[PDB]
Amino acid sequence: KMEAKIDELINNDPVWSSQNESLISKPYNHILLLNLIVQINRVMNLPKDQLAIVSQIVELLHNSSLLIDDIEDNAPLRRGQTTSHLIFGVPSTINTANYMYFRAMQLVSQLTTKEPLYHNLITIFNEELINLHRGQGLDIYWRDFLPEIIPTQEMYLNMVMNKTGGLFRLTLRLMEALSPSHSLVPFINLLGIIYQIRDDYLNLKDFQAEDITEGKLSFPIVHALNFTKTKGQTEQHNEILRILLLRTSDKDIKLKLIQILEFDTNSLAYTKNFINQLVNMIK
Amino acid sequence: NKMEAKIDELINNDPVWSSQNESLISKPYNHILLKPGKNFRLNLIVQINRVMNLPKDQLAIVSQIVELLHNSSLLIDDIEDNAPLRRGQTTSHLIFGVPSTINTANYMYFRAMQLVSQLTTKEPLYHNLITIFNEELINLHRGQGLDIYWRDFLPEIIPTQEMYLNMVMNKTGGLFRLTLRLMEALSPSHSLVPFINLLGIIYQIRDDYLNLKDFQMSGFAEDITEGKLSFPIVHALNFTKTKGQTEQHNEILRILLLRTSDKDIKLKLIQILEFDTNSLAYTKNFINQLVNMIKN
Ligand SMILES: O=P(O)(O)C(O)(Cn1ccnc1)P(=O)(O)O
Ligand SMILES: O=P(O)(O)C(O)(Cn1ccnc1)P(=O)(O)O
Ligand SMILES: [Mg+2]
Ligand SMILES: [Mg+2]
Ligand SMILES: [Mg+2]
Ligand SMILES: [Mg+2]
Repeated sequence: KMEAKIDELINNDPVWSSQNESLISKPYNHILLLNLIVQINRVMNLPKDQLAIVSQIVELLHNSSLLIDDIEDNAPLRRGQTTSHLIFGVPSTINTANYMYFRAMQLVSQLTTKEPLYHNLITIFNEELINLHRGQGLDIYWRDFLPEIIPTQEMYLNMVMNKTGGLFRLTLRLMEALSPSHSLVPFINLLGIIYQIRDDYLNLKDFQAEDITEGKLSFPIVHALNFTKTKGQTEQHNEILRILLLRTSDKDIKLKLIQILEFDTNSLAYTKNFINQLVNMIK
Repeated sequence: NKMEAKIDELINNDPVWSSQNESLISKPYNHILLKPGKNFRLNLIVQINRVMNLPKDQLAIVSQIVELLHNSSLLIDDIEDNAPLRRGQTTSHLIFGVPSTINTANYMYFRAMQLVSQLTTKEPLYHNLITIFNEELINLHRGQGLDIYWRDFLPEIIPTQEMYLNMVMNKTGGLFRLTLRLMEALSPSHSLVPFINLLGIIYQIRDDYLNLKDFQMSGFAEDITEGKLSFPIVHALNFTKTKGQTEQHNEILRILLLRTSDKDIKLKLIQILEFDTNSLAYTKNFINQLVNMIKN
């Protein structure tokens, strides 16, 4: 009888239920608690149904990438709410995030069955996910190996072209390949750089600032470090490095670094200016 | 304008990635490569090839893909299981940190995916190979998802033997089937899926079993420390509940939830499976029976 039961088991597809699906989706639904795509669809005109799938794909990749990003950055909050890994644990959250990457991958074959186009859609998805990981890997490396390597502005920019530019290009490239109708890739790349630098800027600017606790080589920090190095302001250079290495939650210490950035290096205004220029390129 | 020029060149080009960059983020992965065991996984592919007859060329790429997926899944598994050691060596995440290890492992899943397109230039076939790849990685994550949920939310769910077996069909069967199905799909030459599923089940129950048996004889019985609903444990929990051994049932749950490294506590739990629930003999026997299904 044992053999009978085993025989039936190995000759069938693996058993997966609706209820199993729900257990596994808990970390993902918790982060659940588009107009950019619509707007762009005015140039691409994908039929509405197709656009729904592309959109579903983008939401999966995007949400899964944040679930893992929060474990990677040891983030306690996301949009004011407790992060999924603190509620469901790191194990379930990694696994669920990764599962949705592959679920997102499956939705791609439902965008088209035309064999030439399908290969292209998979190559786009694969290439940009590879880029998201390269950029994320460099961002993480710099932070965790600090002070081994202090990136320059140019190195930061290439990291961003991958870490943030990847999913922006993934959405845009899929729509341009599926479009019935110049590439807007350069534009979406620029959008990605502005979005990231503004993310870094705002994180400090609104502190009145988790990036400090995280110890990330943000755009303002990269400017401050290279400015102090260039001016041979040894003590200020080292004090910035010392605070980031503290992985501190102390607001008084966070404010202290913000002041080095405000008063010694003027990195905030410098970053403010940089963003305004990127934005002007478009205007 | 010099800035706008530089910005213009940046956004009108592919992103810049260097081999130095590539090396720097491959650290967690390169570390697990030192662990031995490759030859055997290769032997499996070779033996299977005697039936499939893939040219050596293609078989080589099938193997690179399987190795990348296997090592990447073990990097993540050790983070998930809080494992200190893998093949007598310190785990990548304890050395390079969880963030780099997760990112690197996931990066390697996408590099493996990329290799699939080196298996053929024919669009129909390519589409089936990518679907197999996609389906079985979805299966790997479904299985891991349950093993991990049962363990971390214990005692919310006490799996039965049947549930354990369905989770293993996904958790381990997934990569066994991935390898075989890519090969069957590539073969110029009945499906071996049922066989490879049995192989995976024997593989997993034996891994669960040896983990306790080696410690009871000499191993670390790290599955007790991890809290894993192993095959022996699932049997003991269901046996105790059925036989009315309330205290034993509860003590088994309590020891799993301590996440303990104390050797005597681990040995007390193993001797409970030995003498009180007889879960060890039951497992040895269950294994032997599955092995006879093949030998006979
Ligand atoms: O600062 P990060 O790069 O981690 C972030 O922008 C996420 N992210 C990840 C990749 N690109 C951006 P978030 O501030 O949302 O935590
Ligand atoms: O016990 P696990 O399932 O975690 C294991 O077998 C790995 N694994 C992961 C998925 N299937 C098997 P290992 O004992 O090598 O840690
Ligand atoms: Mg973050
Ligand atoms: Mg991050
Ligand atoms: Mg493990
Ligand atoms: Mg495991």
